[PDB]
Amino acid sequence: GSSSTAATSRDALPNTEASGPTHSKEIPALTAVETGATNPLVPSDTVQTRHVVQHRSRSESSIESFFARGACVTIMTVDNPASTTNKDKLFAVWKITYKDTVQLRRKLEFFTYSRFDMELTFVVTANFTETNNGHALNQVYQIMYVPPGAPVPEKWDDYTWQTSSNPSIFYTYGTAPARISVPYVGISNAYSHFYDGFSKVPLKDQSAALGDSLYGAASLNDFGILAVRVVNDHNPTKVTSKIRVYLKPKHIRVWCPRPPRAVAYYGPGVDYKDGTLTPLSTKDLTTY
Amino acid sequence: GSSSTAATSRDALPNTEASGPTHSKEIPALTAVETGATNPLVPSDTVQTRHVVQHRSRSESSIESFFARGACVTIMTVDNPASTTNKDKLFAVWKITYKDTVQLRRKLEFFTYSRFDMELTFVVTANFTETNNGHALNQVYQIMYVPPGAPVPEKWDDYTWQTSSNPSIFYTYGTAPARISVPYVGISNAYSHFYDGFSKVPLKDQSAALGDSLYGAASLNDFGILAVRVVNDHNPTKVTSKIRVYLKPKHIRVWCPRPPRAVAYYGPGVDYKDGTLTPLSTKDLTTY
Amino acid sequence: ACGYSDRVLQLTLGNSTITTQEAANSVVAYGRWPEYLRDSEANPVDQPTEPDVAACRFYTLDTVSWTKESRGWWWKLPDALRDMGLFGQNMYYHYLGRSGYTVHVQCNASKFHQGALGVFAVPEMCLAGDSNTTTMHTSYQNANPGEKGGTFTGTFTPDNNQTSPARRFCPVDYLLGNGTLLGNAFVFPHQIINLRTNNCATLVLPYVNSLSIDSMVKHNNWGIAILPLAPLNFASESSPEIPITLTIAPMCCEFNGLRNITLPRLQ
Amino acid sequence: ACGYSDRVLQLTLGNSTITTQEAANSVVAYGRWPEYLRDSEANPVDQPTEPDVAACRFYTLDTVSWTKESRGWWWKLPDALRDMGLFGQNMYYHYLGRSGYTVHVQCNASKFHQGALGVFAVPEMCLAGDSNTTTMHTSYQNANPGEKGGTFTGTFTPDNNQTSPARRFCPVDYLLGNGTLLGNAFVFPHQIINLRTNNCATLVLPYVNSLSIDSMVKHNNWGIAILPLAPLNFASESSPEIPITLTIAPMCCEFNGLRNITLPRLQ
Amino acid sequence: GAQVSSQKVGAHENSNRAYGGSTINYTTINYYRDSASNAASKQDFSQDPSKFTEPIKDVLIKTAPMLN
Amino acid sequence: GAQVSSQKVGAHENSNRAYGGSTINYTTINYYRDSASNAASKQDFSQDPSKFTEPIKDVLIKTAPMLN
Ligand SMILES: CCCCCCCCCCCCCCCC(=O)O
Ligand SMILES: CCCCCCCCCCCCCCCC(=O)O
Ligand SMILES: *C(=O)CCCCCCCCCCCCC
Ligand SMILES: *C(=O)CCCCCCCCCCCCC
Repeated sequence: GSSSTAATSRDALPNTEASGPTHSKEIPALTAVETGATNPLVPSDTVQTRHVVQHRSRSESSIESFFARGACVTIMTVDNPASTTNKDKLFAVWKITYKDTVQLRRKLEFFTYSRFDMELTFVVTANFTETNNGHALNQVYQIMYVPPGAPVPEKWDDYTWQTSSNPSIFYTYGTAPARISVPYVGISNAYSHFYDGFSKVPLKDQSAALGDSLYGAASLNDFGILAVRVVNDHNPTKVTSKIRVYLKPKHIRVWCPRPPRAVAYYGPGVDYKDGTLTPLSTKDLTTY
Repeated sequence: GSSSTAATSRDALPNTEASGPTHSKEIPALTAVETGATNPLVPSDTVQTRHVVQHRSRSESSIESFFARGACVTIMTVDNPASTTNKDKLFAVWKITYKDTVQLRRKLEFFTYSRFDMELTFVVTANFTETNNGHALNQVYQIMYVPPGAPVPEKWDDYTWQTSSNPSIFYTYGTAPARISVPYVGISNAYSHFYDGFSKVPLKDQSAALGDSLYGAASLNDFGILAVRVVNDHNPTKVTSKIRVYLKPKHIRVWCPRPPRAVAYYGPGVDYKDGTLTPLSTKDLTTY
Repeated sequence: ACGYSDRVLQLTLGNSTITTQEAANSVVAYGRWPEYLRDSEANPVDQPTEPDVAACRFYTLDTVSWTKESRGWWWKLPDALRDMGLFGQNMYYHYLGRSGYTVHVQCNASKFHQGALGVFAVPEMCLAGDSNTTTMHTSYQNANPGEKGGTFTGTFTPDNNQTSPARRFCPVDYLLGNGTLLGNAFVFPHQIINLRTNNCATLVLPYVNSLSIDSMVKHNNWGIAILPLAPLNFASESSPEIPITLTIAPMCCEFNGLRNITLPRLQ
Repeated sequence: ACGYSDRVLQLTLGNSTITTQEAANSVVAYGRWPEYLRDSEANPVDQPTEPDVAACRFYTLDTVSWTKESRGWWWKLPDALRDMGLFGQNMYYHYLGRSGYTVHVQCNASKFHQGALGVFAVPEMCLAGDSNTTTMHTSYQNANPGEKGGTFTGTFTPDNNQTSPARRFCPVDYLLGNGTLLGNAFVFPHQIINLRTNNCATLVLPYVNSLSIDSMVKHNNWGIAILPLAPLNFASESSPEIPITLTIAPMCCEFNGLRNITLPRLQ
Repeated sequence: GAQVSSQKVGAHENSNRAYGGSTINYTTINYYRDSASNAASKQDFSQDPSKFTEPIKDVLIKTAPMLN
Repeated sequence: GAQVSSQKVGAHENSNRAYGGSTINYTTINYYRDSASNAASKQDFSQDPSKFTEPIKDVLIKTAPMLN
């Protein structure tokens, strides 16, 4: 019928207690960072304080709230040309990842591992390209998820678009952006944001080529592809379209904090590029 | 399950009581405004009255009801031109404020301080500009809130529009006007409609330029900007669009009443301009 | 009362004991002591091998030398122990393995020396490569140095031989060899060996991974990074040197999927 | 048990904290902690000003330098703090004032240095003048040096300029600058900074006077005298130097008889 | 979790077995966790104007002389 | 099968017979069998940072010497 609702994210932080002068063998201020610990001080340990009823909370910096936003992870281009074109009708294929853009990637990479349900939202825009007056009727798009192993479409109209088992979204141009949710689908107990290893052990008794693989890569993160097409048949006036994909990680847990990316990303691994390694600017030691 | 519901805004005002002739040392009519008080009289203090059961109420002049309206606070212009243009595609940037227009500003300025949740509603209109017959497909707009400190877009298509953390609205042309709510977000306990001070103390030991700042300005009111773009790629026929922003202050409290603005506004402060200082018209003292 | 102290410790595992008289307490990474795989989290169903004292004991790696020019050193686990006694044999005979570790870094000097080493244990310590024409190209052989470890550098030097690329890491010290600032490495479990204070670092590491158990031969779970936060100095000598020695004990290691031994291509 | 120690102290007053790791306990002069003026001993009837944290906090005076030729230093209280923040302002705006103090003298060196400073707090530290033709002639300006303090000398040198007399103190070190033998200064509240043992002296001083409250601008209640009981030495150097720093916090200060500010002739 | 409140009825239809009379209520259910998302309830309070109309230290008795 | 929860109210309207005061609740009903379809509740927990700020084996007492 109706369900009605231990430190929570929106609880007020601790009050400041009043504290007075001190003269003793207690030494909060002195410490030793060699131990690997941070000194847990509060202001009353080193100055006189008044009483303050604290009302601020950390509600907006919970993991869930830090990540509660859709971020663009790709832009997919498709078109619907005249049937008289020498060029094939363009359908798009995108290998699913959060590493083609940088903002969400940097936020997730504050952590080594994560678990979340994924919400995907799709914004679709279209335009004419030839300075012509010809027209086009409202387009329908098919967004098909092709998981690893399923046949990837080779033509905008081949049999794979039947989608008997792959999930597909048929989106109608001009309606609210499409949206679906996906569960935590990892083949591990958490997604790995970093994998310090290889997918193959090179064996002595085998050629180097046969035992080779990329550093830091594994099917831990192969999630397959999105394949997108304009379903409408060819039209005399060409229309080009873009599908922007937004990812929001919801119901999220994360583990093992990391220093954030400080120089520009350079591919899907942690590699860096010459000429981008100077994030800090000039400032003199005794200048405010 | 179901909740069901001390002078309230919709209560009837006080009844008039019947009162008769009087001859005594009680002197309600005589008073002294030097004290700073207003004489609290009602008609039965100075004339004979009948009994009247009063039904009128002040329900529509509660603070909430006086402000319960969306008011236009800005008009933002954007466009989507041909790719062959010498001119850049126009995206808009607006520093959030209620001071670019005058009507809501004057109402809020009956008070010195306020607290409210803000409802923003967005009305979007578009038109062709070149006397051409070319067409355009339905536009999608991105309205991105860029809070102070976040990277402001420099091009309609640069990386900032990824919005991984800024809130953005993707609005589809021709649908119901977009709308969001924002909490009371002030860095103070109330918004200041007037700040009699500076953001910098000029120090003797420092150049005048280094200690200078504008009178009456402070980040009390820096709320960042709205950045708006047409998401669709360039189209051969240029379309221009306008986004009208409406602000309704809801759940509002206000403090310290002020005389309302009586001469034309002149910038974001209280300054006035020569030639606008004569609000009153001519009327002879003994003419009705 | 009896004189017990933070600074004076004894560690005993299997047939091996470590003593120290200038410790700065010791760290248990993320507050989690090593443990065997619980039944509720188990995954391979075959009865695991658990070598216990045969492999859970202190192994000392080759000693390195700290000088004024040292930029830093790195090792990966289990890789640095791959050739260590019965731990190494159990690792290569089984498809799967998991293990925690006690890491004890040793570096003594004198009351007239100075310098400070940051000792960091990093889960999934992915390092940057040497190439600006191909990414994720460091080879298995160069990514896995075994007990000799590798080093950090103060300068990124791209490999320009596209005919026969070196395929190795080029780990820049102030970028923690991975594109993030070294000043923030302290969010990883760590200690500092600051010579005026202490002569060792002790880190107890739980098995950490997004799986209960995995291929030790394919994947390193932890990296150990040692960098000079403050350079070595001594009296007024221009070229002081002091040794740094690593001794590491596997803890709660268990293995599954026994078969013939893995014979990896390591050169 | 926890390692608390005589030698390691933290003092916090107002927004200021002092730490020390080589203390030799600390002294509370005559066993009396500072206190506000009790009603049963009160005398001006106006409501007093009590600045509390605005003035009861550590103020550091200009540092001096100890060498093999140093004969000693002296300061007077409240005079040495007359220009210190809100303590100084409250002192000059009021006819009357009283205050106690925590005095912390700082002087570190090395295990190869030696030397010992006697740090004495003297109630009514009247000092001898430079004249053999007039007594009690030291001027207000020369009697009150403010934070720079003054110095002791090993030799009495009479001022012979009777035309324009210098009118200053000539405080001889072994006579404690006042005609009594320095070896007996230990009956005053004191500590010794003996460099092999400790690097600081801490003296907590109650307000002492023959009145409950008095003119701070006319009268100093306490003198601080620092003299080398054993001279500075180091390795086999002929001219070693080490700094001495004074930091003093007023305690329980209260003031009466508020008016316009006193603007004294100090030069 | 519905809030039921009453309306102040102005024009009443010819009805007292459905509209005008037997107290007409309305229902509100909040759909969002953030209270900033809520509509305004308009159930507001009034107060005495005295802090502006009579801010004098000694109480004003209107039948008496203001200055005495 | 409604879930009713309370809102943490920030700006309060002038009202305590409808808005600001008498605990404002909100309602959630899940429409889908898959929990991945659910909205986020944001009713989240905090924890002590000690596994990162104090990962030392012997307890830190801040008033005491860290090294003893
Ligand atoms: C019709 C739309 C179907 C959408 C299909 C979504 C498929 C699963 C995607 C998994 C996203 C993984 C994000 C984390 C990746 C990582 O491990 O680094
Ligand atoms: C996607 C839309 C986001 C909308 C972001 C709203 C940002 C906060 C605006 C605060 C408005 C303040 C009005 C009172 C200003 C004042 O203090 O004078
Ligand atoms: C109180 O809320 C329980 C009574 C529920 C009545 C029906 C609710 C109508 C639909 C609300 C859907 C949830 C809104 C996010
Ligand atoms: C609990 O769920 C029982 C109370 C039902 C309240 C009204 C439900 C509102 C409509 C939900 C429709 C079903 C959604 C798939």
